[PDB]
Amino acid sequence: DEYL
Amino acid sequence: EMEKEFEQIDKSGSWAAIYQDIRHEASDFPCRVAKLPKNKNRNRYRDVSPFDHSRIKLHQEDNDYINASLIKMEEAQRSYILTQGPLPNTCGHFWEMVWEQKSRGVVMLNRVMEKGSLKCAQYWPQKEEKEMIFEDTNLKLTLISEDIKTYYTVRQLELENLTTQETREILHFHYTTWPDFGVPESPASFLNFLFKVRESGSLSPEHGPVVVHSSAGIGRSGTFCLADTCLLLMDKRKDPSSVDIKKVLLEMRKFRMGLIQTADQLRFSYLAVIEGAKFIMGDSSVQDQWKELSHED
Repeated sequence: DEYL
Repeated sequence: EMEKEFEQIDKSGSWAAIYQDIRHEASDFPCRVAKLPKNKNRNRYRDVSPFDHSRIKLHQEDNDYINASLIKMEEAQRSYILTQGPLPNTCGHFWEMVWEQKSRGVVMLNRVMEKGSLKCAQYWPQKEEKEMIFEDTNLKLTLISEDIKTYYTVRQLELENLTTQETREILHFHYTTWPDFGVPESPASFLNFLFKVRESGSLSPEHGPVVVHSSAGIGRSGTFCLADTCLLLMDKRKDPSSVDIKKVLLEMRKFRMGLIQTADQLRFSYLAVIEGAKFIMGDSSVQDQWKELSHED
Protein backbone atom coordinates (compact mmCIF):
# COMPACT_ATOMS: atom_id res chain seq x y z
CA ASP A 1 0.00 0.00 0.00
CA GLU A 2 2.68 2.55 0.29
CA TYR A 3 5.33 2.95 -2.40
CA LEU A 4 7.28 6.08 -1.90
CA GLU B 1 27.08 22.09 -20.96
CA MET B 2 25.00 19.67 -18.98
CA GLU B 3 27.99 17.34 -19.16
CA LYS B 4 29.60 20.17 -17.15
CA GLU B 5 27.04 20.35 -14.38
CA PHE B 6 27.12 16.54 -14.36
CA GLU B 7 30.83 15.97 -13.81
CA GLN B 8 30.64 18.91 -11.35
CA ILE B 9 27.76 17.32 -9.41
CA ASP B 10 29.13 13.84 -9.31
CA LYS B 11 32.52 15.19 -8.15
CA SER B 12 30.92 16.94 -5.19
CA GLY B 13 28.45 14.12 -4.52
CA SER B 14 25.53 16.45 -4.94
CA TRP B 15 22.92 14.07 -6.48
CA ALA B 16 21.06 13.41 -3.21
CA ALA B 17 21.20 17.10 -2.30
CA ILE B 18 19.97 18.35 -5.62
CA TYR B 19 17.36 15.69 -5.49
CA GLN B 20 16.24 16.97 -2.02
CA ASP B 21 15.94 20.36 -3.74
CA ILE B 22 13.75 19.10 -6.66
CA ARG B 23 11.58 17.36 -4.16
CA HIS B 24 11.47 20.62 -2.17
CA GLU B 25 10.56 22.78 -5.07
CA ALA B 26 7.93 20.50 -6.22
CA SER B 27 4.33 21.43 -7.01
CA ASP B 28 1.53 20.04 -5.04
CA PHE B 29 -2.02 20.19 -6.42
CA PRO B 30 -4.97 18.44 -4.78
CA CYS B 31 -5.91 14.83 -5.45
CA ARG B 32 -9.50 15.06 -4.17
CA VAL B 33 -11.13 12.49 -6.47
CA ALA B 34 -8.29 9.84 -5.78
CA LYS B 35 -8.86 10.01 -2.14
CA LEU B 36 -12.60 9.61 -2.41
CA PRO B 37 -13.64 6.61 -0.30
CA LYS B 38 -15.25 4.98 -3.34
CA ASN B 39 -12.06 5.08 -5.42
CA LYS B 40 -10.10 3.44 -2.64
CA ASN B 41 -9.77 0.15 -4.49
CA ARG B 42 -9.03 1.81 -7.82
CA ASN B 43 -5.56 2.67 -6.38
CA ARG B 44 -2.60 0.44 -5.79
CA TYR B 45 -0.56 2.77 -3.46
CA ARG B 46 -2.24 5.07 -0.95
CA ASP B 47 0.62 7.46 -1.39
CA VAL B 48 0.64 7.85 -5.22
CA SER B 49 -2.29 9.70 -6.81
CA PRO B 50 -3.14 11.96 -9.81
CA PHE B 51 -3.58 15.69 -9.38
CA ASP B 52 -7.23 16.24 -10.37
CA HIS B 53 -6.14 18.87 -12.82
CA SER B 54 -4.28 16.36 -14.90
CA ARG B 55 -6.11 13.14 -14.06
CA ILE B 56 -7.47 11.14 -17.00
CA LYS B 57 -11.22 10.38 -16.91
CA LEU B 58 -12.83 7.18 -18.16
CA HIS B 59 -15.55 8.29 -20.58
CA GLN B 60 -18.16 6.46 -18.39
CA GLU B 61 -21.09 8.19 -16.47
CA ASP B 62 -20.59 5.39 -13.97
CA ASN B 63 -17.24 6.23 -12.29
CA ASP B 64 -14.62 7.98 -14.42
CA TYR B 65 -11.67 7.41 -12.13
CA ILE B 66 -8.40 5.83 -13.17
CA ASN B 67 -5.15 6.52 -11.33
CA ALA B 68 -3.41 8.09 -14.29
CA SER B 69 -2.43 11.56 -15.22
CA LEU B 70 -1.84 13.15 -18.56
CA ILE B 71 1.53 14.86 -18.77
CA LYS B 72 1.36 17.49 -21.50
CA MET B 73 4.66 19.01 -22.61
CA GLU B 74 4.35 22.33 -24.55
CA GLU B 75 7.85 23.15 -25.81
CA ALA B 76 8.87 19.53 -26.61
CA GLN B 77 5.39 19.18 -27.98
CA ARG B 78 4.74 15.76 -26.54
CA SER B 79 2.15 14.19 -24.24
CA TYR B 80 2.51 10.94 -22.23
CA ILE B 81 -0.10 9.29 -19.97
CA LEU B 82 1.74 7.90 -16.92
CA THR B 83 -0.46 5.39 -15.04
CA GLN B 84 0.20 2.82 -12.21
CA GLY B 85 0.22 -0.94 -12.75
CA PRO B 86 -3.46 -1.92 -13.27
CA LEU B 87 -5.01 -3.88 -10.42
CA PRO B 88 -7.04 -7.13 -10.79
CA ASN B 89 -10.17 -4.95 -10.70
CA THR B 90 -8.81 -2.21 -12.99
CA CYS B 91 -7.36 -3.88 -16.14
CA GLY B 92 -10.73 -3.07 -17.77
CA HIS B 93 -10.31 0.65 -17.07
CA PHE B 94 -6.72 0.40 -18.26
CA TRP B 95 -7.90 -0.78 -21.67
CA GLU B 96 -10.92 1.49 -21.67
CA MET B 97 -8.59 4.55 -21.26
CA VAL B 98 -6.12 3.16 -23.82
CA TRP B 99 -8.97 2.87 -26.28
CA GLU B 100 -10.44 6.32 -25.46
CA GLN B 101 -7.21 8.25 -25.43
CA LYS B 102 -6.39 6.77 -28.77
CA SER B 103 -2.96 5.41 -27.76
CA ARG B 104 -0.98 3.19 -30.16
CA GLY B 105 1.74 2.19 -27.70
CA VAL B 106 2.10 1.11 -24.09
CA VAL B 107 5.35 1.10 -22.27
CA MET B 108 5.73 -1.24 -19.28
CA LEU B 109 8.81 -0.55 -17.30
CA ASN B 110 8.12 -3.18 -14.73
CA ARG B 111 7.63 -6.86 -13.86
CA VAL B 112 4.40 -8.35 -12.49
CA MET B 113 6.39 -9.89 -9.55
CA GLU B 114 9.49 -8.11 -8.19
CA LYS B 115 11.64 -9.37 -5.39
CA GLY B 116 8.75 -11.66 -4.52
CA SER B 117 6.06 -8.94 -4.59
CA LEU B 118 3.10 -8.28 -6.88
CA LYS B 119 3.66 -4.96 -8.60
CA CYS B 120 1.30 -5.01 -11.55
CA ALA B 121 -1.52 -7.15 -13.00
CA GLN B 122 -1.10 -9.48 -15.91
CA TYR B 123 -3.30 -7.16 -17.87
CA TRP B 124 -2.57 -8.67 -21.29
CA PRO B 125 -2.68 -12.24 -22.72
CA GLN B 126 0.57 -14.16 -22.81
CA LYS B 127 -0.55 -16.89 -25.30
CA GLU B 128 -2.29 -16.27 -28.65
CA GLU B 129 -4.89 -18.98 -27.99
CA LYS B 130 -6.18 -17.23 -24.87
CA GLU B 131 -7.74 -13.78 -25.50
CA MET B 132 -9.08 -11.59 -22.77
CA ILE B 133 -12.52 -10.16 -22.50
CA PHE B 134 -12.95 -7.23 -20.17
CA GLU B 135 -16.57 -7.58 -19.21
CA ASP B 136 -16.94 -4.29 -17.39
CA THR B 137 -15.52 -2.24 -20.24
CA ASN B 138 -16.54 -4.47 -23.12
CA LEU B 139 -13.22 -4.94 -24.75
CA LYS B 140 -11.33 -7.91 -26.22
CA LEU B 141 -7.53 -7.92 -26.25
CA THR B 142 -5.54 -10.61 -28.11
CA LEU B 143 -1.87 -11.38 -28.70
CA ILE B 144 -0.86 -11.31 -32.35
CA SER B 145 2.91 -11.70 -32.06
CA GLU B 146 5.79 -11.19 -29.54
CA ASP B 147 9.44 -10.25 -30.33
CA ILE B 148 11.43 -11.32 -27.24
CA LYS B 149 14.90 -9.79 -26.79
CA THR B 150 17.53 -9.88 -24.11
CA TYR B 151 16.32 -7.29 -21.62
CA TYR B 152 13.09 -6.23 -23.23
CA THR B 153 10.20 -7.44 -25.36
CA VAL B 154 7.77 -5.90 -27.89
CA ARG B 155 4.29 -7.33 -28.45
CA GLN B 156 1.59 -6.60 -30.95
CA LEU B 157 -1.81 -6.78 -29.32
CA GLU B 158 -5.14 -6.28 -31.08
CA LEU B 159 -7.64 -4.34 -29.02
CA GLU B 160 -11.19 -4.73 -30.28
CA ASN B 161 -14.14 -2.68 -29.10
CA LEU B 162 -16.70 -5.38 -28.72
CA THR B 163 -19.26 -2.56 -28.93
CA THR B 164 -18.41 -1.12 -32.29
CA GLN B 165 -16.58 -4.28 -33.36
CA GLU B 166 -13.72 -1.90 -34.21
CA THR B 167 -10.21 -3.11 -33.93
CA ARG B 168 -6.81 -1.51 -33.22
CA GLU B 169 -3.26 -2.79 -32.96
CA ILE B 170 -1.60 -1.86 -29.74
CA LEU B 171 2.19 -2.22 -29.80
CA HIS B 172 3.45 -3.01 -26.28
CA PHE B 173 7.00 -2.32 -25.16
CA HIS B 174 8.13 -4.22 -22.14
CA TYR B 175 11.31 -3.47 -20.21
CA THR B 176 12.00 -6.46 -17.96
CA THR B 177 15.35 -5.64 -16.39
CA TRP B 178 14.69 -2.23 -14.70
CA PRO B 179 14.51 -3.11 -10.92
CA ASP B 180 12.05 -1.42 -8.59
CA PHE B 181 13.83 1.61 -7.22
CA GLY B 182 16.54 0.92 -9.76
CA VAL B 183 18.28 2.19 -12.92
CA PRO B 184 18.75 0.68 -16.40
CA GLU B 185 21.74 -1.56 -16.84
CA SER B 186 23.12 1.19 -18.99
CA PRO B 187 22.50 4.42 -20.94
CA ALA B 188 22.91 2.17 -24.02
CA SER B 189 20.27 -0.37 -23.02
CA PHE B 190 17.90 2.47 -22.14
CA LEU B 191 18.39 4.69 -25.23
CA ASN B 192 18.23 1.58 -27.39
CA PHE B 193 14.89 0.72 -25.85
CA LEU B 194 13.85 4.36 -26.11
CA PHE B 195 14.62 4.66 -29.80
CA LYS B 196 12.81 1.38 -30.60
CA VAL B 197 9.68 2.85 -29.11
CA ARG B 198 10.30 6.07 -31.06
CA GLU B 199 10.69 4.38 -34.39
CA SER B 200 7.57 2.33 -33.97
CA GLY B 201 5.53 5.47 -34.48
CA SER B 202 4.07 4.99 -30.96
CA LEU B 203 5.36 8.40 -29.83
CA SER B 204 3.81 9.89 -33.01
CA PRO B 205 1.61 13.00 -32.71
CA GLU B 206 -0.80 11.43 -35.15
CA HIS B 207 -2.02 9.12 -32.31
CA GLY B 208 -3.31 9.53 -28.76
CA PRO B 209 -0.81 9.71 -25.91
CA VAL B 210 1.51 6.79 -25.21
CA VAL B 211 0.61 5.18 -21.95
CA VAL B 212 3.77 4.83 -19.84
CA HIS B 213 3.86 3.00 -16.50
CA SER B 214 5.76 0.93 -13.97
CA SER B 215 4.35 -0.33 -10.66
CA ALA B 216 3.35 3.17 -9.40
CA GLY B 217 3.88 5.19 -12.57
CA ILE B 218 6.19 7.82 -11.05
CA GLY B 219 9.76 6.52 -10.70
CA ARG B 220 10.97 4.47 -13.65
CA SER B 221 8.20 6.19 -15.66
CA GLY B 222 9.39 9.67 -14.79
CA THR B 223 12.99 8.64 -15.76
CA PHE B 224 11.84 7.27 -19.18
CA CYS B 225 9.77 10.48 -20.01
CA LEU B 226 12.44 12.90 -18.73
CA ALA B 227 15.24 11.49 -21.04
CA ASP B 228 12.83 11.33 -23.95
CA THR B 229 11.62 14.94 -23.32
CA CYS B 230 15.02 16.58 -22.75
CA LEU B 231 16.36 15.01 -25.98
CA LEU B 232 13.19 16.23 -27.71
CA LEU B 233 13.96 19.85 -26.71
CA MET B 234 17.64 19.56 -27.60
CA ASP B 235 16.58 18.57 -31.05
CA LYS B 236 14.04 21.30 -31.82
CA ARG B 237 16.05 24.08 -30.22
CA LYS B 238 19.10 22.51 -31.88
CA ASP B 239 20.76 24.39 -29.02
CA PRO B 240 21.46 21.61 -26.47
CA SER B 241 23.13 23.90 -23.94
CA SER B 242 19.77 25.39 -23.08
CA VAL B 243 18.02 22.23 -21.80
CA ASP B 244 17.72 22.33 -18.01
CA ILE B 245 16.78 18.82 -16.78
CA LYS B 246 15.75 19.96 -13.29
CA LYS B 247 13.47 22.50 -14.89
CA VAL B 248 11.89 19.90 -17.21
CA LEU B 249 11.51 17.44 -14.33
CA LEU B 250 9.83 20.17 -12.27
CA GLU B 251 7.63 21.01 -15.17
CA MET B 252 6.44 17.36 -15.31
CA ARG B 253 5.93 17.01 -11.50
CA LYS B 254 3.29 19.72 -12.09
CA PHE B 255 1.21 17.10 -13.96
CA ARG B 256 1.84 14.12 -11.73
CA MET B 257 3.64 13.55 -8.49
CA GLY B 258 6.96 11.89 -7.67
CA LEU B 259 8.44 11.78 -11.14
CA ILE B 260 11.79 10.07 -10.47
CA GLN B 261 12.29 8.56 -7.00
CA THR B 262 16.01 8.09 -6.33
CA ALA B 263 19.00 10.45 -6.60
CA ASP B 264 20.64 7.78 -8.69
CA GLN B 265 17.62 7.71 -11.02
CA LEU B 266 18.20 11.48 -11.48
CA ARG B 267 21.85 11.00 -12.09
CA PHE B 268 21.02 8.26 -14.58
CA SER B 269 18.60 10.58 -16.39
CA TYR B 270 21.54 12.91 -16.96
CA LEU B 271 23.68 10.10 -18.44
CA ALA B 272 20.90 9.03 -20.76
CA VAL B 273 20.25 12.61 -22.05
CA ILE B 274 23.95 13.39 -22.46
CA GLU B 275 24.73 10.01 -24.15
CA GLY B 276 21.74 10.23 -26.43
CA ALA B 277 22.53 13.88 -27.28
CA LYS B 278 25.47 12.47 -29.22
CA PHE B 279 23.00 10.85 -31.62
CA ILE B 280 20.96 14.09 -31.96
CA MET B 281 24.22 15.88 -32.60
CA GLY B 282 24.81 14.06 -35.85
CA ASP B 283 26.77 11.07 -34.54
CA SER B 284 24.32 8.70 -36.22
CA SER B 285 26.81 5.87 -35.82
CA VAL B 286 26.11 5.92 -32.09
CA GLN B 287 22.63 4.41 -32.45
CA ASP B 288 23.99 1.01 -33.59
CA GLN B 289 26.77 1.15 -30.97
CA TRP B 290 24.04 1.25 -28.31
CA LYS B 291 22.38 -1.90 -29.72
CA GLU B 292 25.77 -3.63 -29.47
CA LEU B 293 26.22 -2.54 -25.86
CA SER B 294 22.65 -3.44 -25.01
CA HIS B 295 23.30 -7.04 -26.08
CA GLU B 296 19.73 -7.19 -27.30
CA ASP B 297 20.16 -10.60 -28.89
